[PDB]
Amino acid sequence: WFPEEPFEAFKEMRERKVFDV
Amino acid sequence: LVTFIYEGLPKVEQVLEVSLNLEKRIKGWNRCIT
Amino acid sequence: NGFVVYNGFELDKKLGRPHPFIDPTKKKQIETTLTSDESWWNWRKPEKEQWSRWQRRRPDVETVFLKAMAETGQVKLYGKEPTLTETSLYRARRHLFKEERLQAERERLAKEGPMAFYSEWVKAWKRDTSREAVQKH
Amino acid sequence: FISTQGWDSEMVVDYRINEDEFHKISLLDCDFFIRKPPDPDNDVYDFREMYVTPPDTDIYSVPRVLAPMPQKYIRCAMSDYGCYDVTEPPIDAPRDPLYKSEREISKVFLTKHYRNRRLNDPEFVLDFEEIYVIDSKTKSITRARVLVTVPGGRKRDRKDDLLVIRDNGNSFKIIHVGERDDPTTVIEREEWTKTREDMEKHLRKLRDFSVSNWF
Amino acid sequence: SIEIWYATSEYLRQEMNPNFRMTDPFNPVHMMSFSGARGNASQVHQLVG
Amino acid sequence: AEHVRAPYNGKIKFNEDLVHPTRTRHGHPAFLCYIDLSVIIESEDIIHSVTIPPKSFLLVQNDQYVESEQVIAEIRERVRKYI
Repeated sequence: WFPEEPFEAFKEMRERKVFDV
Repeated sequence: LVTFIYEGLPKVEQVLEVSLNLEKRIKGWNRCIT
Repeated sequence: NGFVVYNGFELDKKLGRPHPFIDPTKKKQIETTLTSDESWWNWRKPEKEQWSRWQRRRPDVETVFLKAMAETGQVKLYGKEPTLTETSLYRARRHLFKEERLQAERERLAKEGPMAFYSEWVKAWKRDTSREAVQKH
Repeated sequence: FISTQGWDSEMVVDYRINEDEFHKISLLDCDFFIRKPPDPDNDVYDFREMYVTPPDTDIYSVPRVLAPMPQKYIRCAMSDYGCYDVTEPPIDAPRDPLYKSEREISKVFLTKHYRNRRLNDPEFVLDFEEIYVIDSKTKSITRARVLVTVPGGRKRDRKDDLLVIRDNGNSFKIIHVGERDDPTTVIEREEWTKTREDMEKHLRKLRDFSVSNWF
Repeated sequence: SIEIWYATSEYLRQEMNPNFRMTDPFNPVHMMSFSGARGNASQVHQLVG
Repeated sequence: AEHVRAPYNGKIKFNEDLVHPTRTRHGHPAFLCYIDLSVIIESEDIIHSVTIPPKSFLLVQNDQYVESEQVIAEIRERVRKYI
C-alpha cells in the first residue's frame, strides 16, 4: 500500500520508481 | 414461547465491473495532491 | 591407547514373534478416577446402559481369519476375540501368513505325493495312497 | 618443517604454506592438508603439521585435533565417506541437464598399512586398528574407536578380519570375514526396524492397544 | 449437536489416509485417489467415513 | 478451531488453580487457559504429558479418566431461534 500521507506517497513513488523529479 | 438471537465467481465479477482501503485512499489522495 | 578394545519378552519383541504390545511385567493400573460424585454432570457415566446401534462389533474377514489362525497356532492373540488393533495389524501383514500356508501345502504335496495329496478331493477312491502302496501297486 | 601439534584448534596462521609437500584432502566444508613426505607411492603421511582451509582457499588454519596423533611417518590408505546428491536442477537454457549427480564427501578415513607395507608387497594387509577420521563439518581429525571381536587379540592373522563402519562413520568393529552380512540383510534389517517402530506408533492411538498382541 | 458431529466427521477424514497408508497401501480405493487418478479424499470420505 | 484429543488411555493430572472456570458455547463447565499449561496422562505403560496452548478451553477435570482419540481441549450473522 502507498501511505495515505501525500509526501510519504511521493517518497514511495520515488522509491518504487513510479515517478521522479 | 421465547426467542433467541445468536451469531467466489460472483466476487470476481464485481471487481471486474467495479477494497475499502482503495476507495478511501482515492478519496484522501484526490483532495490533497491538487 | 584406549581406542582399541578386545571383546520371553525382549526377545519375542526383537524377533517379531507374537507378544503383547505392552510388557505385562512393566504394566501398571490407572489408579482411581472420579467417582461421579466429584465430577461434572456432563462427564458422569449414565446410570443405565444406553442402546446404541453400535454396541456390537462389526464382522469382517480379518476377525474370522485371525480366529482361525489362532486356532491353528500360527499366531496367538491377547484374548479369544481379536481386537481392532490386532485386526489392523493382520490387515497390514496378512499376505505373509497366506504365503506360509501355501508353502506348507507345497511341502506336504512334495512329501506325501500326488496320490495322497489329491485324494482329499476324490472321496470315492478307497485304495491306500501312500508312496509305499503306490510302489507296491 | 613446522610442528602444529599442541597449538590452537581454530586459529589462522600468518603465512601461506606450499602445497607441493602436503596431502590435499578435499571434503564438503573444507580442504584438509597433511604434510606429505616424499615417496614414489605418495602413501606416506606426516601428521605433525596439518592445516585446514575453506574449500579452494589459501587462508590456512591449524585443524582441531581430538585424539593423539602419530609422530613417526606412517603409510596409510585413504577412503572417503559420504553420500550422492542427485538433484533435478531447473532447466533454464536449451539442453540443460535433466539431473546433476555430485559426491558430497563428509568423512575421510585414513587406515594404516600393517607395518607400513606397500601396496605392491605380496604380504600387504590393512591395519584396521589404526584409523583416523577427518570430519568436514567440525573441521577436525580424530582416531577411530575400533572394537575387535575376532579371536586373537593383538597377534592374529590380519587377512581374515573384516571392518564394519556404521552410525555415520562413528562405529568401527572388526569381525571375521566368514560372518559377513549380505547387503540385502542389512537393508532389510533397517527397513524392519523402522517399519516396526512406525507401525507401533500408528497403532498406539487405538484404545484397545494395551490389550492387543503383535504377530 | 452440529459441532460435535462436524468434529467427528472431520476426524474420520484425517485418519482415513494414514489408515490406508499403514494397513492397506494397495487397497483399490486408496490407489484410485492417492495416485491422483480419479477421486479425492472428500469423495472417499463419503464412501468410507 | 482445533481439537486436542487424548493420545492415550489414562488419568488426567493437572492443577485446576492455574485455570479459570468458564462455560462453553455448548453449556458445559470448562476451564479457560491463558498460560502454557502442562497436562499429565498416567497411561498404562508410562506417564505421558500433553501441552495445552493458551487461549484454549480445557474440557476435562483433574483425576478424570480419558480414552484415546477423545477430545480433551479446544483451541480457538444474526439468526433467530424459536422455542
